[PDB]
This record gives sequence, C-alpha cells and structure tokens, in this order.
Amino acid sequence: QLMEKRMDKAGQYSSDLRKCCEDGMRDNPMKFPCQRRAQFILQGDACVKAFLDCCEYITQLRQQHSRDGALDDDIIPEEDIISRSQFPESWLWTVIEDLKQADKNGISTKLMNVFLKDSITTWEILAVSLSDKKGICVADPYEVTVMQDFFIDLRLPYSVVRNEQVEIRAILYNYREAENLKVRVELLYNPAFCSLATAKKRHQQTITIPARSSVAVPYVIVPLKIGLHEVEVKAAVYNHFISDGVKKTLKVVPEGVRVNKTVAVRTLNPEHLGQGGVQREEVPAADLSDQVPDTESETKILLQGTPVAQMTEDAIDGERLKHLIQTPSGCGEQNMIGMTPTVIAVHYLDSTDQWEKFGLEKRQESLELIRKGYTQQLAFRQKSSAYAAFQYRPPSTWLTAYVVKVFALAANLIAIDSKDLCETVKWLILEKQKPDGIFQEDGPVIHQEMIGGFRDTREKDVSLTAFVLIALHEAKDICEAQVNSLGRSIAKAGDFLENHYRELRRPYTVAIAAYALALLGKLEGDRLTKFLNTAKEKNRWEEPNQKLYNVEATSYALLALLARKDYDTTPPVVRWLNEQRYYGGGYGSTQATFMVFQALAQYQKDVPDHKELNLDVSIQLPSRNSAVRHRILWESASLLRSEETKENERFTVKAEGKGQGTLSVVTVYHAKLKGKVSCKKFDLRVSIRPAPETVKKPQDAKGSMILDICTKYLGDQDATMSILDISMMTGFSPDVEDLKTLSTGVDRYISKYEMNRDSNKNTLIIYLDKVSHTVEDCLSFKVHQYFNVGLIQPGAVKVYSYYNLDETCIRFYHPDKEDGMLSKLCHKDTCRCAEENCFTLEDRLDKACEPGVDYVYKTRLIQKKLEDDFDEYIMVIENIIKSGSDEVQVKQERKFISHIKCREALKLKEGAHYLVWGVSSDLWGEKPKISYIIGKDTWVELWPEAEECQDEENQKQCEDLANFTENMVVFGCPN
Amino acid sequence: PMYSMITPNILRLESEETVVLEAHGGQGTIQVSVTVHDFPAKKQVLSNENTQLNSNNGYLSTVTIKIPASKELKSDKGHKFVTVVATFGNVQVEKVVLISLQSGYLFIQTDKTIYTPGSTVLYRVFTVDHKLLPVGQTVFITIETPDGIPVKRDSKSSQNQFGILTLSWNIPELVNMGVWKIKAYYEDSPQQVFSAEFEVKEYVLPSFEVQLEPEEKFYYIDDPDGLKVNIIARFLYGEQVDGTAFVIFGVQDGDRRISLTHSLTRVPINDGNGEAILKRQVLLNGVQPSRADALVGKSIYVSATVILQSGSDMVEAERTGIPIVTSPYQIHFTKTPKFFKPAMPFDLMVYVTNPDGSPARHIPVVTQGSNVQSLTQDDGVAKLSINTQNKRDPLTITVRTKKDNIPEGRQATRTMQALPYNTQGNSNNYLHLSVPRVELKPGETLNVNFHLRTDPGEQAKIRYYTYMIMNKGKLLKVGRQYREPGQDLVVLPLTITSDFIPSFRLVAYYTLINAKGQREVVADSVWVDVKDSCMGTLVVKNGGKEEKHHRPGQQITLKIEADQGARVGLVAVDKGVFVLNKKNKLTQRKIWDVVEKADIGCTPGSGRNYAGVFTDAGLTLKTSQGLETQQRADPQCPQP
Ligand SMILES: *[C@@H]1O[C@H](CO)[C@@H](O[C@@H]2O[C@H](CO)[C@@H](O[C@@H]3O[C@H](CO)[C@@H](O)[C@H](O)[C@@H]3O)[C@H](O)[C@H]2NC(C)=O)[C@H](O)[C@H]1NC(C)=O
Repeated sequence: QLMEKRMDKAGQYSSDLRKCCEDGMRDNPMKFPCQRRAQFILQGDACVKAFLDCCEYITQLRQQHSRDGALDDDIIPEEDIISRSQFPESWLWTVIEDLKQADKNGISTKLMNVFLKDSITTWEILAVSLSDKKGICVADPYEVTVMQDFFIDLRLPYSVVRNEQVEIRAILYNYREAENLKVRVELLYNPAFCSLATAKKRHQQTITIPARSSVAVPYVIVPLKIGLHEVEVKAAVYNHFISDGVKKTLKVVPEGVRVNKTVAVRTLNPEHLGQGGVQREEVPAADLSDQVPDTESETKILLQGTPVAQMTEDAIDGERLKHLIQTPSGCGEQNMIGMTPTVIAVHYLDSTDQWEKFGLEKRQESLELIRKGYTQQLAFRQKSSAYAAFQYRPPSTWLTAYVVKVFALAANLIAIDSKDLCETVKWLILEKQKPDGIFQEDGPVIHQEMIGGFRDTREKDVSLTAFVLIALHEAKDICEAQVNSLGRSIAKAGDFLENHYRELRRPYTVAIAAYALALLGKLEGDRLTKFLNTAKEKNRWEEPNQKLYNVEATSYALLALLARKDYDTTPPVVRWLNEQRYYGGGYGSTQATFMVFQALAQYQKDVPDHKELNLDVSIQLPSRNSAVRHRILWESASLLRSEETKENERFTVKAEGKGQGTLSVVTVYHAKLKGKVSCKKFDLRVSIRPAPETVKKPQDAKGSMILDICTKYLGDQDATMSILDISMMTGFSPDVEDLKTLSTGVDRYISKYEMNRDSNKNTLIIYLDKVSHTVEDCLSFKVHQYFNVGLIQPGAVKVYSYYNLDETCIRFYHPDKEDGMLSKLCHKDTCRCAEENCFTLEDRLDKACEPGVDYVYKTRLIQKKLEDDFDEYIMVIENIIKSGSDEVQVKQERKFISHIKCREALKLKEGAHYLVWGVSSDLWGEKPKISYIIGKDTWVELWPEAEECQDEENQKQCEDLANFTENMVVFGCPN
Repeated sequence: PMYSMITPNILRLESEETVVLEAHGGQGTIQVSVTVHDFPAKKQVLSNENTQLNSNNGYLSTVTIKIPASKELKSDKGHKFVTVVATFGNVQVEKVVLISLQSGYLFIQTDKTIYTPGSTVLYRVFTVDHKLLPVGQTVFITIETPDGIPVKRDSKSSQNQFGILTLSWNIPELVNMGVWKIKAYYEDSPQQVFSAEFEVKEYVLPSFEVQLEPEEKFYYIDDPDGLKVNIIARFLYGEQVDGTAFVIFGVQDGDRRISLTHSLTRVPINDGNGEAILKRQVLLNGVQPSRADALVGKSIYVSATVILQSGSDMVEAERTGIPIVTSPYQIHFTKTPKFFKPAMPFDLMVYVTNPDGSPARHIPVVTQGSNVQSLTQDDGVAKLSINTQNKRDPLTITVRTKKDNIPEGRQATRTMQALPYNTQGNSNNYLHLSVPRVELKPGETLNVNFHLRTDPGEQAKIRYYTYMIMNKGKLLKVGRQYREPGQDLVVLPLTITSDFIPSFRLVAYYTLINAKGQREVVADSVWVDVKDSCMGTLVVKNGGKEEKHHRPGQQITLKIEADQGARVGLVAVDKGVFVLNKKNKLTQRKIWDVVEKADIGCTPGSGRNYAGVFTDAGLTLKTSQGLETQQRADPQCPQP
C-alpha cells in the first residue's frame, strides 16, 4: 500500500526528472530533512524541485499512515539488473605439438595427466586443432564435474591484532539430500596461536551434519606472534574415504597504527655545501613519544646519487610505482600514477642514455605500465570525450586538461589515440574557453588552488587558464592539423595571463602562470621581474600554511626558469625541491609528486653535469664499531645505496667528492593513539553504538552497529577533495547497501567508496568532493560484526585534504564498556595460555638473582590509567631492594605498562603494595623518563598491609617477604 | 560435335581450380590444351595444361589450373579478369572469368565471454588460408574498448607457431565496462578485419541466485488468466530460500521500458518457490493504447527482488523478452528453393522457429489445399513434397502449423509463391534431381533420382547425364551418369565423404538436338545439407575410468585424439560461462557458418534457362555452338 503510492507519484515525472523524484523518496541513513538532502544536488533547479516535491510527499504520507496505523518499501526495480559474473578462472591454456604417432587412419593419440582445481563445479575442456593436411577442427565439449559432497569453509577475518582474542568458524557443508554425515573436526596446533589445541593434545569435536544442511564449528584462537600465520582445520567423514582440509593464512597485524616518520632530508653536495671539501651532516634521533609498547622501530637511511634517482628507479618497477604516492588512487586525477611518473622517467633516461645500467627489457617493461595506465585512465573518459573524477559526476575542466597533458607526453612513447586526444582538446576549446581566454570550470572543483578567492576578482581563473595552457602546449604538435583552433587558443590564453600578471599576489599563481608564459617565451620584462621577486630566499616560491602546494609552485617555477634557459638561477631551486620530502621520504600526494619529478628530471635532462659524479659518503652509527662507507660514481651500477638500523639513535653523515646528491632518513614504527590527538585545519567527531533490533542484519553477522562520522573544515573556503580513511575493527565490515545509497543518487553524499586491500586493518576509503567550512558534514552507515571477538581494539577515522596532507585529523572509535566486547572469550586453560606474557623463600631469592634480573622494588600502586590498548600503572617505589639500570629513588613515580590481556591476569588494587622485579630488556624510553614493561620475565606479588599481616592467613607471607628484603640488601645475590 | 568448357565463375589466385572439358559426340582422340591469359590483352600465358578426350574417358576430362598472383593482378583498382582458352583440336573455346585471390580467414576464440576487472583474457587467433589449411603470415591484433579506443596492438607471426597464435591480456582493475572487441587482420590485407567480442561487467557475488521461470515461454494476449511466473530462489551451494519476493512486471516496447506500476505484488517464497501473476487488466490499462492488437510484437519483462527471511541479503533478477503474441511459431521459407518444375514434385523446406529465433522441434505443418502434412525435426525444418501440375503458372503455397492444444486463430500461417522453369522454345524437355531428406553424415550413401520428362520423339536421343558436384565454391567431382532408352528414372548413388561438409551442390544436365534442329541444353541443380562434422578429427575423452563425480585436486588422465601432425590448443572453462553468452563463443557450426557465406551460388536450385542453372549455382559455360552464360561482376546477391 506504501510502494503503491510511491510509484504513482514517481509516474508523474518523465525522463531524467523522474530519477530526481525517485531519489527523493529513498531512505537516508542520517535522516536529513528533505531540504538538507537538496543541498547535495548538483544537477540544477529543475532536478531539485522534482526532488522536493516527491520527498515531502511521502514524508507526510508515511507520518499519516503511521499515525493511523494503530486504529519494507523494497522497490528498487533498477530496470538494468547486474547478473552473475564471477566464475572460476580458466586453466589448461596450452598447445600440444607432439602428435605424430599414426595409426591405420593416421589418428594421433596423446595421453596427459592433469590436476583438477579446488572449485566444486563442472569444468569443461575445449579443444581446437589445426593440421597441415586437414585444417581447423573444433571439438565437441568434454565436461568434468567436480563434487566431493562434503566440503569445509574456514571463515577468517581480514586481520587480527596481537593479543586480541577471536572466535573462528569452520562451516562444514553436507548435501547428500537424505543421508546425514557424522564428521570429526580438528583444529591443528600452531605455536604462534593459543587455543584449545595444544602440542600434546589435539582439539577434536565430533559433530553430525544433517542432509542438505550446514553446521558451523567455532574455534577460539589467540594469536601470540606478529606475521603471516596459517590456520589449518581438517575433518574426515566417518566410515568413508571422504576427507578435506582447509588451510588459510591469518594475518595478525601489529597493535596500533603504523606511522612513517621522516627524520631528515639533506642535499649532498660537498663542492658547495662542504667546508674544506668535507660536508658533515648530523641526523638526530626520531621523536618516538607515541610508540606502541613492545614493538620495534626501524630507521632506513637512503643515499641517492642524483635527486631524481629514487623516483626513476621506482617508476620503472611496477610494484614500487604504487608506493611513490602515499594517498589512494581510484579517481580521475589520482589514477595518473600509472602513467605520469613512468612517462617522465622514460623521457629522462631517453635524454641521458642510461638504460645500459638496467636490464634490456626494462624499457619495454616500463612501456607496458604506461599502456596499463592508459587503459585505466580511459575508464574516466566520459561520453563527450571529457573526463570526470568519478563515474557519475559532471566533467572537470581541470582534470580534462591534465589528461591532455599526460596523454600528449605519452604519445611519444606509447600509442595514444590521437583522434580521441584532439577530440578531448576540441571539447576544451569549444565548450570551456571563454572568448577572453579564460578556461571555465563547470564540474566540481578538485584542486584547492583553482578558485579566485573572495573580493579579489584579481587572480580569478589565472591558475586554471595557466594549467590548461601548459596542457594544450604539450598537445600542440600532436593535435596540430586535427584542431585548427589550438594555435589561436594557446595565444589567447597567453595574452590573458600576460595582461593580468601585474595583479597577481600569491606565490603559486605567479609561478604557474610564469611557466605558461615561459613555454610561449613571454616571461620577459615585468613578467620576469615579478616572477623572480615573488620567490622567498632565491630558492622557493612558498606561502605559509601550504606544503605540497608550495612544492608544486616551486616545481612550476623551476620548469619556468629551465624553459627560459636560466641555468645559472636554478641550482638553489633544485636543492630546495630536493629536500621537501616530508611524507615517508617522499612527496605524499599525486600532483606534488608528479610536478617535482618533472622539474627535477628536467634539470638533469638539459644540464648533464652528472657525468663527473664521484661521491664518497661515510655514515658513522654509534651502535656499529665500523663506519659504513659508500662510493656513488656515475657508472657505478645503482645510483642509490641504503642502510638500515633497529636503533633510534643520532648519527653523523660525512660526504666528500663531487656531485649533487640526496640523504633521506625515515623511521618506521608502530604508533599508539596519543600522537594522533593533533588536528590541523579539520574537525572530526566519530561515535559508534549498537543498532536497533528491528534493523535487518546479515545471516552470518552476529551483531550490527551504527557508525556516525561528522567532519568540518576549518578554513575560509570549502575543502575540495578530502578522503575519509576508516579502518574497521576486528570482525567488522561495513554495510554495502548503505554505502551504495550514499554514493548513487542525485543527492550524492559520497563520490566513491572502496575497500583498501594490502593494508594494516580492514580499511574503508570514502571519497568526498568537498568538506563544508560552514556546516558540519555528517554521514552514517551500518557496520556488521561477523564473529565474537574477546578484546576488540578500536578503529580509526582519518580525514585529510588530498592535496595537502598537513590538513588532517584522526579520531578513534570503540564501543561501550558495557558491550561485553572487552570480556575474554576464553574459558580457563585458553585464558591461562594467553596470560603467560603477563607474568617459597629460596624460590624468591633464585628468581630475583637469575641472569638478566635488573631491578627489585617494593612498589605501591597509586593510579590506573585504563586505555584502549594498554594499561598504565603509576606506582611509587617505596623500597629499593636491588638497584637497576634506571636511577630511581625512594617515593619516586614510575610508569608500569601491561597489555589489556593482563587486566584480568594481574588484578591489581589501587593503594596496595606490591613486590616487583623484572629484566633490563623490559626497560623502555630514554632518561629522564623510563617506562617499565610488565612482561613474561616480570614478577608481581601482592604485599599485604601491616594490619593485614596481623591475620594468621597472611602472617607467614609477611615474614617471608621481610626475610626476602633483608637477605637481598645485606647479602645480595650469591656469587 | 559440340565441345563444352565449364569453370567456376570466380577463379582464385594461387589456387587449384578445376576446368571441365567435354566433347559431345566426339570421335577418335581429341587433344585439348587449356591456356589462361591476362585480360584484355592476352600478352602473358598465366597457366598452360594439356589433356585428351577419347572413348576411355568418355570424351570428358578435367584440367587443374593454378593462376599465379602476379603484380598486375594484385592491383587494387577495379575487378580483374582472366581469359581461359580451351583448344579442342582445331576448335577453340574461350571464356572470360572474374578472379579474386581471397585467402583470408581469421578466427578468434576467447576463453570465456564475460569477465570481471582484474581477470585475464586468454584469446587465440587461428590463421588459415582459402582452403582452411594453416598459413604462416603476420597478423596485427588489436583490442578495443566499447567506445572503440585501441589499448593493445600486437603483431605476431604464425610461421613458427604454425597457425595457432596463442596470446593473453590482463584486464586492469579500473577499466571501461561494456562490450570489448578484439580485431585481427593480415599484414598484406588490412581491409579484411575479423573480429570477436566479449563483455566486461563488474563483480557480483550472490549468496543466493534468483530464477524467474514463466509458465509459458510467451504470453497469449487473449489468455484470461494471465501470465504466471514461477520464482525459483536457491542458494549457490544448493539450499532452498525462505523469504519474501517483491515482483514488478512491465512491457518492453521495442527500445522502450514501460513499468507496470499496478502489477507490483508481494509474494512469499516458501521452500524456494513462489508465484506472481500478471492479470490481463493490468497489462491493457498500463500500456497507453489499451488494444490487444497493439500489444502484439512486444515483450514482457519482469523484475523481482527476493529477500531472505532474516532480512539478510537481497538478490534481484530480471527475465526479459517474454513475447506477447498469439502464435508461438514463425514459419520461414528461407531454406526452400524459389523455382519449381512442372508436373514434378516441389521439395518445400519449411523452417519453423520459436519467437526468440530458436528452432521449433516436432511441430506438424499442413499445406492448405493439398493437405500435405509433415513434422519438423530437431533443426526446426520440415520437408513437404507438393505434387505440381503440368502448368507454367506461379505456384502459391500457404503453410499452416497444426499442433494440438493450440487454437486455430493461434496457429502460424505464411504464404509464398514459387515460379516455373522456362524451357527452350516452350518445349517439354525437363530435368529434375530428386534427393531424399536425410541429415547426411560422412559415411552415408545418397541415392539421387534423375527424372526425365521429354516429348516422345526426343526421349531416345538422351544417352547420358553429365553431373558436377561443388563444395566450398570449387568443383569437387565431375562424372557422367549413363541412361538406357526407356529409362525415365536413373539413380546415381553418392557416398558422402568428409569433403562434402557443410553443404554441397549437385548440378546435372543433358544436351540433345530437338525437332527444330537446334542444340538444346536442359539442366537442374539441388543444394544438400551435410551434418556439421569436421574435415579432420578431434576428440577429447577420459583416459582412465569413467568417473561421474571427481574430487578437488584429483588427478585425471585426458585422452586427446587428433590427426597426424595436428597441433591442438586446449582450455578448461567453467560451465557457467559457456551457457551465458553463446553468440561470441566459437562452435563447430560457426566454422561451417563462415564458409557457407563464401560461395558462388545464390539460389538453392533451378534457374531461368540453361544459362540460369549454371549462373545460379556458381558455374559458367561456353560451347562451340554458341551456348554460353552471362558475366559475373559482383560476388554477392541482392536483398531489399
Ligand atoms: C613506510 O615506509 C616504508 C619504507 O619506504 C614502507 O616500507 C615497505 O613496506 C613493505 C611492506 O611492509 C615492504 O614489502 C616487503 O618487502 C620485503 C623485502 O624487503 C618482503 O620480504 C616482504 O614480503 C614485503 O613484500 C617494502 O619492502 C618496504 N619498503 C622499503 C623501502 O623498506 C612502508 O610501506 C611505509 N608505510 C606506510 C604506512 O606508508
């Protein structure tokens, strides 16, 4: 009765206006009112008016049928429907040529033993022959049906956390229609796990699966180690030879978020930066104040012979190409990582004749990468040969220009469709160029620097007209005879930037318009002196509160100076751009990385003063007795040499010789939650709560929750292109139908969503067109828990601007303390097996004098700090029984840290006294503040108070503790 | 005596073509020389062969010529010709023939017809010549987007792989979705582009599949109860579905989707079964003209969103193309000849189809007026032999289906018109080749009936019939079938070998001197199907015991039987893709569909005159008395 009037109202509208009305009648998960959902509509006023009419229709009609319903709405017909498309991959892709053995008829026979795959399906083997005397012949199909009747499915998470506790299901299927199956199922022992299966006793269960049915068998597993660990479950059918085993790898990600940290980037040039020909650089130790307990750090020192040596060697390698950029791809500009660094690395090694170092195939392997990125970038090509950043968005003039620029460069290396390229060019001249030379942006704005801000109508469209003009100048020769308007449009854009150059004030806009004029030879006169005087300290074109945008501006400026053949002015600009590697030793975003690679390779292209390279670099680590030495010459194989250390120490790099080079120091560690409290330019609020019981949940989903994420930008304009990086908790995965509703509609709230594989935890990436600087932008969707987890570790939502990674803010989310989500899922022995990591008079003297025991204290617990990952126990040392490596005093506070497993193992009381001794490897941090680790070689014993020692049950223990204290100070340990 | 020369009307360059030479009434030994010259100058003898005509070969011999592909013949401006000259002692016979080098066939097989992003397209290109024998040439292979942009252009030589170009391509994760095209052409012939297409859709993982099975495979527009559609929902692992289906119907108006909003019903699904009925009053009112006749020629689509009972997953499916007609059959006269012979039976070949185009099997068809009744076979074709009268009037034939439980207003009915053969000088000298309809396999023997009808003074002058067998546009077998005086029926037995697949034409004739002293030629032809088999042999069987169900990871032994020296390309595909998009998958019928388009005949038999029989079947004639055929310019045949 409710789907009835919903389609009669939608029948009132026709063509594309009906899609606006039907989207007005859909449910919205945040429950925005109909006027708020209208604010996200990008189609124009006719679509909004049809949206509001149909939205407020069934809003008041549902509230009328609910207020008289005392006395599902599953209408998504689609009319398209996506059918089954995932089938097992084809195999047996061979050609047999050994068929010469003839019979009476000349028929040749081949026997061939092949192994079937694990797919329970009907395989079908197809054959086409070709004979030099008989021609072509296609055989009839031969069907091979694979069916075992009993099969096991092992349900693992994407990832668990070390010392987090999960329930793992093996679902066992039995389809004999009327015959039941009694099966014994066994979980195999793994010493990296902790479960009911031990080394001396297997965990067997005996079940009976009914006919045409399935039975799930749960297994509770605690991972104890970090890394790729296998889960193997075997089961065999009783009184039969039917047996199956399923082995799957359970990735146990380390606890905390993994954070890279650039410690130092330095230019290596002892001719110019050396005193007496000897350059000395001191690299400090990294700030590891927010490190996760019981994880290792790893400092990577990188020496590069040229400042373009990392980016060239990583753009040829296919797996190394994806790790230049620190942001996700999968949208229109961002997908150009498959093309733009590989194009200018091949163009660099073209102009310098350097493929003799690499393999002979290494050019042809890198040519295949640009062909793949051409096929990937063609997915964003719309119907009018224009390019939009997402699949159902209006086309971006900024993007469509940037596709013309990279396709014109790749046309010299790869076969790019010239007709499609110049049809994309012809769309830019005709549809988007104003008659005064201005290129207009009618799609949603992608890059921040494409808006002329406020009551400065000066600098309006100057950065965009320059960006299109650089792109059309790259396709000048390619689309020459194809478009007869390209020569006039390039000149009209060049006249607009030249006439409006005196009005420019921002360093990006001065620099990007200079390179557009330098390609036309029009950076002379007052355009030249304004461009040079804009630069701070004769080496950078920067503006405060800008990072990556400043790197783009200085790269556009370096390309402007190199186009002017100003080779004497460019070496300080080259050295500055060489050391702006703030994000893991690289440049973080895409447009920053593609611009500084182009500008630095252009310097080494036409100033080939690198043939006299003879750089002798020496690194002196304090942890090593001998200083590492490396010599980077011009011919000497790889132009990059690296060193790794596990110690976070300061060290000194000493460089001698000739040439200009790069030092890079990046520390990799796992960071807790304290260092993520800082938020810059963004504002973020995350909250999670259990869903209502009337909510439809999946069949394998045990519970459901509602995740609310609200964000707001703290700038003077809206933040164009931001990303929500949302990690799921262990066992959780988001509702696809909520995210499909938020991404497909005329009231579109999410540009695109994707699940990021090869990551630490299960991460949902949400792409946003904007983040409002006036109103808080909220979105809600459901997440579903798929198995019981004993000690859930919190998730993480990180918002950031895509083009400025400094403008970020991270928040963490965990459910309630009342959820039963912190309660240990183990029983008793499995609990104790998980408490080994947590932690009689001669016994105390021996255990306090074992080789490795550093300190013995009597402490008193003042305060617990129960956090999400670890527990802090602030204790006052009331007596020092054995002095250790940490210089403590009596009644001095010290932090004792144990895992959230050990909250039930220790059962500490606040105010109570304790006898604590541990090892020196469990000391952590640097003085003046050392943190203590309650580890597996740490002793925790309750010391009763002086009123509790008067009881007869405690009097023997207090005499044993007083005899232990006097023996260990007066006599110590035996020699 | 009369000398005759019969060649195919298009001769292929670098090819073995057969010239028929025959001396009607020859005596002694007649030396015949066949010379091929360039057109129109005859400056160069392109081919030169010799034979003799005597009593031992019955004054009938064949000559194989091979015209070389010279640089003058390879010129791309204008259709070229050659001049074939046969010299029967002192009498020369000369005919100008159209030529074409051809030798272009490229077949493309994908491993499957639907793909996800990230999948690997395994594709093979088979490079054969005009005789379908493997050639080693350079092929340019292009993969294009659904918008047509080339993303991969390969060049591979099939000289060392001996004609099986085996390649692969990885689909990227972000890509155009739609119908992709592979294109291939030889290096020396870029204008002969051969293509296969495949589809790229996105990842779909249903927990349960939904099948929409209508009660009939069509909707009767005058059915009072309506169209019942069974909803079969089951899991992919085999179990049944309990829940709730939301079903909506609609009308597909050519290229127009009309959602019937008043047909939206809630149907429970219990043990994987449910039913949604589209009532007739919803169908008439929902379409804007409420006419039963204005719904004929349209189709019903139906969409259904099935939810599990725990609210857990919804999977929606659609069944499109359910036609709203009154007749479930369509009669087609496409496989029948267009010309009949007077006072001799006319072998009418009625092709009956379902409304989706599939052949309608075991359907009884009755001709109106003559009451001949036959059944269709599995190919949808029925044979009805209609006994014609001794008249040269056009024969109007109406065929009607007569299947029980179908009303007479709902029976398929179509009308055609057959035309008579024109004899020389309005004479009664006829020939009819009568062939039984067997699905002819290689190894069966076909008895061909040679029926004579002449005036009683002209009967004794006919001593033999001269027959010619053509297959794949080449003369396959020529012989004579002798005849005693008084034999009005002569039978030639014909063994079908593997060289007759897929189809062959038998053309036969006799000559005589009539009552006016003039040389008369009377001819006839017939087109015969051969069962789609293979010129070679290729079987894949089990090598071990015939196990019905196998286990995962089980080793099996494959027995592969092929010709000597044959190279066999293999692929193991899941069965669920093979059934999905069958129009792009390489089948054995699709080999025989391609060579069936390359033929030099247009009609399935007979003709306007003696020159009408040779020209319609793909031959040409030149005699010493002046009997000849017209010139061929176009290899194709016209259609409106
Ligand atoms: C932070 O920066 C580091 C350094 O650039 C990135 O480290 C890279 O991490 C991946 C996976 O952790 C490494 O792949 C592994 O390589 C080893 C061989 O070295 C192989 O045995 C493994 O199976 C795996 O494939 C990669 O080598 C490593 N790169 C370097 C230069 O050390 C890391 O990804 C960055 N983290 C983030 C969050 O950005």
